[PDB]
Amino acid sequence: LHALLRDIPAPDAEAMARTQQHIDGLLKPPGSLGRLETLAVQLAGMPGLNGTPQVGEKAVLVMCADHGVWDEGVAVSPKIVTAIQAANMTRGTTGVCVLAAQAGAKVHVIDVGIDAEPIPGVVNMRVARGCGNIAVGPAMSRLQAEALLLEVSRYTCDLAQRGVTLFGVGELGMANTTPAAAMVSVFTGSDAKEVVGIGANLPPSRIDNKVDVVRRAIAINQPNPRDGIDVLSKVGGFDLVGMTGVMLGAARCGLPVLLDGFLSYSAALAACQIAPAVRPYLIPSHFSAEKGARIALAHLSMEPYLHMAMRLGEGSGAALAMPIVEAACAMFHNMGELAASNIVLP
Amino acid sequence: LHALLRDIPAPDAEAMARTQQHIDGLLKPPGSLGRLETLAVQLAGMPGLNGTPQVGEKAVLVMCADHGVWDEGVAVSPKIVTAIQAANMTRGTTGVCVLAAQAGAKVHVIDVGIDAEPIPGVVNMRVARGCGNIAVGPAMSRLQAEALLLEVSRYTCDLAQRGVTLFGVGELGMANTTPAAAMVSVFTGSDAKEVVGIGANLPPSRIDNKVDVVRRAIAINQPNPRDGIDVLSKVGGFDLVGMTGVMLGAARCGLPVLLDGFLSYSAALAACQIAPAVRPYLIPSHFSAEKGARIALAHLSMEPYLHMAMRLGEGSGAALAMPIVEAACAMFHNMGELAASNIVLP
Ligand SMILES: Cc1ccc2nc[nH]c2c1
Ligand SMILES: Cc1ccc2nc[nH]c2c1
Repeated sequence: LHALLRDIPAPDAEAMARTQQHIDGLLKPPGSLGRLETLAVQLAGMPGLNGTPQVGEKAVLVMCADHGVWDEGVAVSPKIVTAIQAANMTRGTTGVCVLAAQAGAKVHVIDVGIDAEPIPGVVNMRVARGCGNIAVGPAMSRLQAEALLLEVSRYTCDLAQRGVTLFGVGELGMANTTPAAAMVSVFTGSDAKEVVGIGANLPPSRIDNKVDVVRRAIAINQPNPRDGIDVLSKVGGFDLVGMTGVMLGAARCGLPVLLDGFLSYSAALAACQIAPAVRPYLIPSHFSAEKGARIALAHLSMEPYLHMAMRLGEGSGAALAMPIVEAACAMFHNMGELAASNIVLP
Repeated sequence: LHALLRDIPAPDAEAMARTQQHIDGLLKPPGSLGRLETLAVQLAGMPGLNGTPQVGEKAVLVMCADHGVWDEGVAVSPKIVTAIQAANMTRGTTGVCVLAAQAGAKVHVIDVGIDAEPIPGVVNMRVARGCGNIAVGPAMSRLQAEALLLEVSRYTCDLAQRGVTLFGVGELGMANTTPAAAMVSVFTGSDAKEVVGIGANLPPSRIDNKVDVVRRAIAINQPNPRDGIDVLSKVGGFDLVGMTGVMLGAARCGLPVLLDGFLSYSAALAACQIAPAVRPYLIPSHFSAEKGARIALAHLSMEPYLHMAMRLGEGSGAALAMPIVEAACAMFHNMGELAASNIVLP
């Protein structure tokens, strides 16, 4: 694991200099394509991309798991929805499935801790039948967290071998916005009330209780903010852990990952805390309608491309952003050159 | 023309009610897909769409023309760039071309007033060789404006006959951000300085002069804000006029149009002033990096989906947003249903 972390490659500045120059010569006023240019320069620096902005195959990894905290009444969705939806992920009827297909990406459903029988068709990396209720103790053990990080990481980089060049990350776990909020609060030093949202339509009345849960989780566990794994194991979740795993895996493989929503921002913070080297591989998608979103993105120093007021999860925002990445590539590769048109701009 | 305006159909509320209900039953917490849902409900109400959110063929109309105001030193790009780029539009090497292809849309280059010889391959609807310099008089005559509105309008709805269901609008005209700013200032009642931008990289020193030009244009012409055609003819342009034309055409045809940037917002204001019935057909794309953007969108009451810091024009932002529209459709049509999974949410 430390090995893994050790080997995360830094970006290729040489590739980035060549990209920039090229982009500057395209048929447009310099800098006119704004974020599209920056994006392209960012991809170019990703070692696994071969010195240029490009997109081969695409995949969205969906980490599924249940949470003990569901019993604290923080979620209106019935527990079994995790297991149900997970199965749906197999039939292509879910939102992430629909959007991935539209983007030509492949969805990978991973079971990291669903509280149900195993689902045929689902990748099994099950840690247990739901994680511990963070309200009265840790979600899991440190060893448990590390091992999953390792396993998901590997799975991730291995796909790289089969031609995947772009990952999208997502989750599925009833009541997951709770642990997500606790993480945010902890890494960010933000009070709970400031980052606790409605999740999957929690009624306004029920909020107060959700905030108390978060605070409790924290007081009880005393997670160390300077220790991302510590945080994850204590007030996180199997699914949060898996997401971070993808992030570490793609980074090690030198490839880009598209974040999703608030849950993903949560995992991102943890990943960045664990290995800052991860940062440059990360790519925001949309701006989640979850209350704690601005705080979280600020700490990440990220500005999403899309403003859709989405809050479904599953990696749906991720899938939605993929075309944007392809855009930047197309731009880089297919546009004509100023010089070639005898056009001179000051 | 008044006929045309007369016949713009109102949206279909019955279709919209059925869409909403359907969306509410999909495999997700209600309202979770946010703006994606709203978008879909909006399409459903468009008569030319056949009571459902759908996308057949796609086209981006690019209105090209030169401006007399270029001689006021408001633009660093050489005049001939309009003619050059227009020709490039024919070879598929431009930014809009690259992005449209990525979206599977077809680009239509229309010459409405380029100051050059005719370009083979370019649709000719040339009013003249550049419009009048708004700084010392009107850009054109009212009759000239009306006729073009008519002609572009028709061209537009006619494409509808060949299976086009989604339009994207764009322009090409060196120095066009000037007339665009004047329009904004006029419809919005905003002072010039507040809405005048750097355009295609105008140096910071040169700004002051750009603002004076705008003010002059206004003082001299005295365009009536309550009369969109009046405004267009006076301090607008052939290209601004054409854009508005597309808008009126698609609306009459009962179809959706994706806006582009600041120039497009300009034309939009004019269209809405001319026929409010147009509004509901309009669909924002991105949030232009041009200074006058927020003011303009506020008056339009629109919130772009994309934040890319783009400022190239050509309808590039429009093309970029097309997949989003397809997303909403896919969502509507391909997602599974809650009931079907025996899932009950409060
Ligand atoms: C090169 C160049 C300059 C200005 C432009 N405006 C739209 N496309 C452009 C291309
Ligand atoms: C039905 C349902 C409820 C919660 C969800 N979170 C992600 N997908 C979901 C689907």
